[PDB]
Amino acid sequence: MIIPVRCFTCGKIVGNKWEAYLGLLQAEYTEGDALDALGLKRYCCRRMLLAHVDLIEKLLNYAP
Amino acid sequence: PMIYICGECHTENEIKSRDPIRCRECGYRIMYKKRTKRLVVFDAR
Amino acid sequence: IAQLRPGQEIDLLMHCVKGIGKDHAKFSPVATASYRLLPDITLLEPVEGE
Amino acid sequence: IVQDEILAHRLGLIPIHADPRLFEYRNQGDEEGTEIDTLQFRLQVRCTRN
Amino acid sequence: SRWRNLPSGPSLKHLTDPSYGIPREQQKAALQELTRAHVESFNYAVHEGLGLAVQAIPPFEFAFKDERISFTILDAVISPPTVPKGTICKEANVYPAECRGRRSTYRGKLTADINWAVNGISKGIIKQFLGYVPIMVKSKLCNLRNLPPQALIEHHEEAEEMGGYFIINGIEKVIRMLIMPRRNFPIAMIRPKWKTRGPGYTQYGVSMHCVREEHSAVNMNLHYLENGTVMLNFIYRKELFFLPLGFALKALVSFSDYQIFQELIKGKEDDSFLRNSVSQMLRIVMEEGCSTQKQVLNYLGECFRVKLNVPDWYPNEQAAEFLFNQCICIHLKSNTEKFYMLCLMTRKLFALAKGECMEDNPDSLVNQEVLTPGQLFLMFLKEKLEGWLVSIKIAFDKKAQKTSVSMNTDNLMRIFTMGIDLTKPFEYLFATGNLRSKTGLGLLQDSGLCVVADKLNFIRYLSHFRCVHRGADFAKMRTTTVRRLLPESWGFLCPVHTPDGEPCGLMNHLTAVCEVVTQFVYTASIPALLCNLGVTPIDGAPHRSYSECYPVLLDGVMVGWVDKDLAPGIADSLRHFKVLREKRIPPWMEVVLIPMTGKPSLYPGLFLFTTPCRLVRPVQNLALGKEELIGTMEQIFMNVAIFEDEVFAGVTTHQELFPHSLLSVIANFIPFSDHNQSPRNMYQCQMGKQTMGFPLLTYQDRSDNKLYRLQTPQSPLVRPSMYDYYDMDNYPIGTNAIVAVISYTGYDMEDAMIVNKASWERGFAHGSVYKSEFIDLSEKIKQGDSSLVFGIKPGDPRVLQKLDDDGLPFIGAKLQYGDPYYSYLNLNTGESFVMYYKSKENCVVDNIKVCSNDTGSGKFKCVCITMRVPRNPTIGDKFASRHGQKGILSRLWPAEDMPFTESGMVPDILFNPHGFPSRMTIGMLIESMAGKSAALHGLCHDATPFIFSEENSALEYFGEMLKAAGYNFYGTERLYSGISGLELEADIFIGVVYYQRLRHMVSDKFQVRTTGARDRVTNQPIGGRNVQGGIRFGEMERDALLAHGTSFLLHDRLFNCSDRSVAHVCVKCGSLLSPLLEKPNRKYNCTLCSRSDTIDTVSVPYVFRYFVAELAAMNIKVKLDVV
RNA sequence: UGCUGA
DNA sequence: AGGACAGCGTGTCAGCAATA
Ligand SMILES: [Zn+2]
Ligand SMILES: [Zn+2]
Ligand SMILES: [Zn+2]
Repeated sequence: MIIPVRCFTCGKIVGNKWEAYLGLLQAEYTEGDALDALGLKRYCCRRMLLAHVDLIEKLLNYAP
Repeated sequence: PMIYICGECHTENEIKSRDPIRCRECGYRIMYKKRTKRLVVFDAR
Repeated sequence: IAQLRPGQEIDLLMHCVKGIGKDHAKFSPVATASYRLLPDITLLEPVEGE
Repeated sequence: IVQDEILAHRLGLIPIHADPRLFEYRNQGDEEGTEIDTLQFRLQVRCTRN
Repeated sequence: SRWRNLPSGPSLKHLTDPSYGIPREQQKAALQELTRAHVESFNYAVHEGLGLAVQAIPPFEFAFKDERISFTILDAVISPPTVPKGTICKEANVYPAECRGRRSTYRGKLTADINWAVNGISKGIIKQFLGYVPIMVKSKLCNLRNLPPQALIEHHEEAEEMGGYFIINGIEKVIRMLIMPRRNFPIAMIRPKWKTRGPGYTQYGVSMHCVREEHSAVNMNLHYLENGTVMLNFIYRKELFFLPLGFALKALVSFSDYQIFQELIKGKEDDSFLRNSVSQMLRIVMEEGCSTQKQVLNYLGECFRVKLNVPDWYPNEQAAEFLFNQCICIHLKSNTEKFYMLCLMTRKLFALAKGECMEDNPDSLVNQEVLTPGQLFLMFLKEKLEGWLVSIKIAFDKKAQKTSVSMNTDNLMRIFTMGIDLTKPFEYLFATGNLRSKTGLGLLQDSGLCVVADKLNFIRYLSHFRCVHRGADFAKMRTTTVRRLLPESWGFLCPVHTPDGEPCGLMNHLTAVCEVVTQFVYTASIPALLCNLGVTPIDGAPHRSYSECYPVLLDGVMVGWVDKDLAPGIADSLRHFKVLREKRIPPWMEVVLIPMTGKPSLYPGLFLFTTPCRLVRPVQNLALGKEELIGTMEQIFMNVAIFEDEVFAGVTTHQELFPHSLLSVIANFIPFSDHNQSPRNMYQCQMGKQTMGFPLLTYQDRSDNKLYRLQTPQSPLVRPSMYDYYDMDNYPIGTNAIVAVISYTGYDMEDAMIVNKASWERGFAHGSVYKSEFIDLSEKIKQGDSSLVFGIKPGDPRVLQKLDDDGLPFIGAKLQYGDPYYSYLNLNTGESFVMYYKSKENCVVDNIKVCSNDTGSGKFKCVCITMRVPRNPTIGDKFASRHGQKGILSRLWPAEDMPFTESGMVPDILFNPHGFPSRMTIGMLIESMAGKSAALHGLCHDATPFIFSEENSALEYFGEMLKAAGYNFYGTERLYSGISGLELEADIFIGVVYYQRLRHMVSDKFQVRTTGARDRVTNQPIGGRNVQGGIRFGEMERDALLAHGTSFLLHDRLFNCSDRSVAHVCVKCGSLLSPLLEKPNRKYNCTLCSRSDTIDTVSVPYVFRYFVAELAAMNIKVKLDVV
């Protein structure tokens, strides 16, 4: 639904790299370069953003 | 002051005993109760 | 923390207590604290020529 | 749209910058809490069209 | 086409796109073509097929007084749903969003205009209102048709929905394609139970299933009798009637016995048992009394008049026509064509009897077709319209039989007197599923016709519109031969997608490329084209010997006898027309040419089907490259390569579109299904439909019963490309987890799995359930005063602060067992009833819908409360991978006791490595490496089956990917022990795999009973789980308890924990019934013998007493010897 | 009666 | 007395909806 606040395996905080991730992808950067530029070194964190599906943007479209 | 939001009009209707359950400004027949400010306690675990 | 649309509201009070990362991970103070033994590499023979 | 229990969970996993060495553990059943063992924060936000 | 723009490898840059949430301009179009067979069938059934159905509808003439009245139905029209009468306001339309909030049927109005005449000169056209027929969602008689995704969101709909279902009481019944034998094609069968039909019948016969314009079906069997004679069995109204052939052939055609005989001996004009048996059919039963067409019709009329229930003023010759029109060969209008078709079915029984032809297996898809939702709907509509006519005129004939002259004053008051019928009958077929009909509709099944469509996941829902049920009766059979997965269902049914228990082999699913035909065409210029091509009409001059000629058939109608050296060219020419869309050949005609040799192969001949219910599938037509469509029977006589370099010059007539065309939609979502053993991949298909996922986007609107939701789903980093064609990320199903294949705990053995505790506390696989309960309070009362208004009498100590003055919990409040839940108020008396919450689980009220009565006039009697129950992964919950590797959660291993890797990481799933050796799921070991490589490189690899060969391996590919990231080829990273702190001697295999969470939780399957509802009849624990619920001991278990010789344990358990009673006996006379208690000392006295001191107590069960009572209920006596 | 679990 | 035949039979294990 919404970005998890902390990576499940480690506990690293990834809930503040969602908008930065989206901004570096709009600038032309690959998902690899983008996840690198955010400080997500170990692949447990990289999967937390790489495979996130933002469904809070589709629920926030039906009437109040 | 029990408020109910319409199904697609979203007008606040206050209903009581002995009166029908239609909505004003439209005629729909489904109305959702409203959330008031009441205190509830949740644990962060 | 969340996302809102016009007319939507959040209102709450949070209480923070002390605790150790043993009874819940939220209280844990480190991303990771692991360690690794220092590797050792030895060339038994002089490698050369591509 | 975010539930109450899910909001409480998400709020538990947010790290606070208070140093835990100036505080103390809440005694069992100390629901109220005092300056000695608790910190309180408030989130009150409403979304409106500009 | 329609399979172009299919993704070549999956992508991940669609999520993280600046336009993710913007509703799109038009709907998806690949998801739409899934329920297309359910909607395009109904579209015909309700507009173009309804006119045809009413057109048959013989005018219902009957006698009133001394008068004969005729009633015909000129048109019938079904209208979109709408507010009942005008008694409502501001919007005539009615959208399916409601009737899900309220619990009601989306039903449109069916009205016809009857025309009643008295001898045909006095007539008036009245327009009666027949009733209400349910409507499909996007079906052209629905209000959500032609709405873009953005306008489909302002009505509360899915923005990606394809309806193809009905809403009967807000439950979304999903009537599914049943399997029928075939239509308008004679199937020669060898069934040994046929010789019991009479004295001299054999186990040979050709069956035909006839359907006329999708409104009528009938089954006729031509049986061979040992004498060489053929009989005809027809069924009218569920009764089987046997007519010798010859009676039928002479009636249908005014031809001599010579041209007729010359017809049934067309290809075997040298055989002499046949020539002799044909003559016996014509003479033995027809020169016995009837030799002109009329006398045959007259004799046939008299015998059958009683059971065809014909009009009394009908000549017998007219009653015969009624039988031929309504019972034999419904499909053909002519009687001359009906003769030629009965003659080819006989010419075929003679070949099956003489072993010149092979029996057609009824269980091969070659000789099978599907029953769509529109065929069932119209075939029920037509029958109910006929029944309505019959009932209105029953009322007519029964009321007065009185001087209709002035009775034309109440004619409408008469028709309305029985027009009160057609509504409830229709809802039974949809709400219950079983069929109550005078004729079973030529179906063979009367239950399970419609089923609940449940949105547990979007992979459970999408599989209800691609299911095909062999039949509900085959679930009860000793022999298992309709469960064989024959090689003729290649490309039409998925090998893997079948339920894996009692429904195995019986409930199949269509492949992704397969499709049902639903269009109806003219097919009138085809018989005139076939003659230009080289066919010679049935009338004559074949130009050869009738044995070197193929019998041409086109939809039940025998065009006739294409020469044997012109049949191949004709079939190829017809196939080229359909491919290039020339002539008017439908793009989907099946040109079949079953060759003839001297061997007992299937009966020869050129068939040409174009009917609206066959399955077809696309294949790249080589030599034209034009994407032909082939059918189940046309596919058996053609070579279809799969991969290129498998195409040859003479061989390989066609080629398949994609290599994975054979697999279903769900079986195309399993990653690397090629490297797992098959019982596993079939298991994956049944476990992906029980997964807790994201079921839909519109909460607050559904008011279902249960609805499982996963909080934070992710999209697989390794997934087949088809996962991206039908965007399945609009609805995700699981989460990516770092799995290590290690034996470390002692709690992960024998199918159990370990979950890190910090991963579980950081939100791994959290979930919820939505229990919506519809409280309609018209219960607790009957038609009296309104005892029903939600409400609180002021100050009730019972609801002091749990309700909010309308007897409904607060939105957001937490509910626990014993909490107030609602409060009605009988308005007249003025008394409230708190109605407490009794579930032994904690939830939070999240919404409450107040519903009206459909005329906007309801009075606070019905409500719908939705509770939210948090269901996070506990111990005892079932998890699964995408490869059939299910397993409960046995431990939550502390995060500091987990084996950490040299990179600092720590797995969050521990999977014992012993599930691989016996289950051979090598696809999990490849998914781990593919997902680790994906997470490392930010990529997204595809797990499409059949993309990686022996030369290009998957392990080579993904090990190179890993070694290019600094990890090691074989996917093993070396861990440390989180308990001893030492580097384990073995390097562990770790990776990223996609886990689903199953819907079966220990919280829903746990029971403890001590004492509780004792069943009154037997004084035993009640059972179930909702009450205390006991555990039946059983006859199998007492045997084991006495093997151990523990008699007292078996005594204590049964007697003391079950029915232990303390009855009294007349010790002298040994009767349980005899002892008696005085009305209030209360000393027992025997009724049979007046002795009061004989009575003494004996320990006995209640079922023992119940059995003594039951035996007395028959005059039997149980005399028991007391000691 | 349609489902589901071993 | 050679049959013809009509006639009974069973069928592991617990849950839920829902409705007769
Ligand atoms: Zn991490
Ligand atoms: Zn309104
Ligand atoms: Zn006695």
